[PDB]
Amino acid sequence: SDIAVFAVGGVTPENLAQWIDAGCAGAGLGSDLYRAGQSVERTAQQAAAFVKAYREAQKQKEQRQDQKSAYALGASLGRYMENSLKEQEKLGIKLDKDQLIAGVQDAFADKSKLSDQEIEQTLQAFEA
Amino acid sequence: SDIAVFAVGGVTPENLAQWIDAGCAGAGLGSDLYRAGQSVERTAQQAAAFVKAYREAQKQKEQRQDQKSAYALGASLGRYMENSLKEQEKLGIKLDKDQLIAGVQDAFADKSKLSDQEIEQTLQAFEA
Repeated sequence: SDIAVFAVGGVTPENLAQWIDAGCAGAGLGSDLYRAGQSVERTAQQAAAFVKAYREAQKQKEQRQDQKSAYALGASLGRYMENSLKEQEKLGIKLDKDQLIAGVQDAFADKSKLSDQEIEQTLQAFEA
Repeated sequence: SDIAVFAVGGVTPENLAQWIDAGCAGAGLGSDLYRAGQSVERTAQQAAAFVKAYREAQKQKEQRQDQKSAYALGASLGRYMENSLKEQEKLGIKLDKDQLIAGVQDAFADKSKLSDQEIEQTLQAFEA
């Protein structure tokens, strides 16, 4: 797991993202960065491009990871609810499913049709 | 006459006017102003609405009263003239009615075709 793998050979600022996505810790850049006899200005240009591509690409990867981390959270709560419903069903209680989702959405969006106090007294009444 | 009557029950900032018009000295406001568990901000909003509705509505009522007070004044003067004409008719004088109204309108609008001096010497001549 801890061995760092570097792609070397035909890596470009455009494709760098795909190497990093595939599991490369980084890359060695040859002809696409420096070819013998190019200007210092070309070296500064290509090096800027690769740093940008890495950091932009790395940033994108981090954002994707964050998104994925956010994303499951929902699933675990959705399953939690699904299983609670099945528990309720065995006690003869069958909850309207669309409303349950509508509550989640509305509250998350700061537009719950119930006040926090209402929500709390309703759940207490539901217990009863 | 001096008993103050307060409407309580289903009074809104929208209908408050009609209660005040009907003879209510004021109103008690319950659920439409405060329901248990609403925010302090909602209380300030509804209370602002009712004060506005009262003062706007009260203002409208006062304006209507002023209008009514202005309005009769005319009637009493119109009757005064009508009766003076009938008096003149018995002396064999029949005044052009449209002109009489035209004088009232023009002068009131600051566009009398006669100067104040003219008006006064004409009335003196009419006496004769």
